[PDB]
Amino acid sequence: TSVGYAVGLGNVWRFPYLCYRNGGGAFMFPYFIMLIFCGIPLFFMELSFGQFASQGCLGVWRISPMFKGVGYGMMVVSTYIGIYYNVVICIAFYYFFSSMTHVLPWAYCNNPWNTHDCAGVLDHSLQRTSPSEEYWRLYVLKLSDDIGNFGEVRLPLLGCLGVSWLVVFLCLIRGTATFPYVVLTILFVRGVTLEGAFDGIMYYLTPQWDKILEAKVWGDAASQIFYSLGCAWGGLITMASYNKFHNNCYRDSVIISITNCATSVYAGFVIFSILGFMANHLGVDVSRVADHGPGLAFVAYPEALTLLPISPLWSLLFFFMLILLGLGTQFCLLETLVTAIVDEVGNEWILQKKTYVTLGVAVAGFLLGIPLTSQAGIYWLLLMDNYAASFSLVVISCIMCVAIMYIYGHRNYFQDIQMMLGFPPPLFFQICWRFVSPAIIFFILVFTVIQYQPITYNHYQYPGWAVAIGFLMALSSVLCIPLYAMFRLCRTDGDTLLQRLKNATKPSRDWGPALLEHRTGRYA
Repeated sequence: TSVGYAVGLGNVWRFPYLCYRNGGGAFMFPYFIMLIFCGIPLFFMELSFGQFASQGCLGVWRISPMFKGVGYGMMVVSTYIGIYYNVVICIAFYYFFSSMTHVLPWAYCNNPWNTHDCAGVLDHSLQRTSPSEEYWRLYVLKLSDDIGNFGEVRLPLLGCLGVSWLVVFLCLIRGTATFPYVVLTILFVRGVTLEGAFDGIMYYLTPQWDKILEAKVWGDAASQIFYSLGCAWGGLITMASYNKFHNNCYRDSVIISITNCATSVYAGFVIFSILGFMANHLGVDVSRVADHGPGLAFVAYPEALTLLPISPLWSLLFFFMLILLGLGTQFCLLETLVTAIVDEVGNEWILQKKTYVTLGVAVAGFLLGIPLTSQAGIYWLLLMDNYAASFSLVVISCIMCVAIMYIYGHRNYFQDIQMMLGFPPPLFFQICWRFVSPAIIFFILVFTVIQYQPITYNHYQYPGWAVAIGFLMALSSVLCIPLYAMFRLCRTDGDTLLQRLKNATKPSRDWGPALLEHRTGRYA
């Protein structure tokens, strides 16, 4: 049809380092399996569910009011996600402003912010370092040893974060595509004909059959397959309201998922190409050429731009594109939260004064993002990526999927699609929804708990209190489900622990098509 949009920050910065962190090519096959049997079939459901009634992340839960806690917990995940994008976005603002010189600062192994073991590509001891790494570590952030020393605050980064939180606010209060693909193609053309790039593509292929029997690989695969698509992420169910009741959500689900996966894999090729040259010209293997840190795009992409002629223009376009991409994501991600919180109160004094709540949500993010921009920035930003976005979105999505088709009913939802789409859901979709995906999610979740929780599960050797804080934050996103369930069970008429459950999970009196002339049969 046309461009499938997508191509967010979860396709240029997240996947390239997640794949390297999960051992490289051992992550691709589980990713394909989890996208085929827990991806697309977890997207058509959300599209149909939103197209049912024109609502957002909240309000749609009129099927089982006791389960409305899923919606409230869904925002909590978005809050922990829509706060650490700007820190990454702010770093992009520190590179756009830095690329204002005839020669790029991260392109010469002679600058004062280097060491004696620095290596070069243009024109001792052990563990040779590429000139790009000794810019992200010793000059941008000045990272300390660990969380043990908080350090001072990087003034340039703190200043750039203010603009990151300001431009979004100004653009929000006042009231495109095919560009990433051409830049990615230009970056792909270079760095592959260079000698040594062949080794960097093989490591992106030939998956290791020995390592596929683990838990971390599939755990990350489920998170990535749900994070990029938008399942329980916010900003996906809400826009389903702005869709015609007779729109082919099946075609959109088929096209968007494939396009997003193709873009992510293409970014994988682009990123892993430079790693081969790094390994070749440094003298180490591909698996240990870099570090398993949160920033790999800022370590691999800049060197590719250096090799290209007339590099400053390319850098200016690339980082400008990245900034616009991040702002485009954050715009919707924050606007949906503001709309939900405004509609939640349902009052008048907090209705016409929407500017104040917009300032309040924006000011809160600015203040709470201060400690991320400091001498211990990498570790704190990286802590909120393992125990904040992983193993919570998948759990919430699985619980929602079970609740829709095992309490409301499997015949009802299947019958409804006939009244929306001409042809019934395919027999593949019926089997995958009912048994396959919930069983896979349950098996992964139980296997990550029964086994594989030793000290070696700590891939990063975090201290006990820090991992305790991360575990506490992880629970908060998922622990909202039973609390609201009990809260609503209190209000229900207290007969016995059999009738209260039925009296609190039945559909409400306004569950049906959003508009009239569509409620004529069962939903009339």
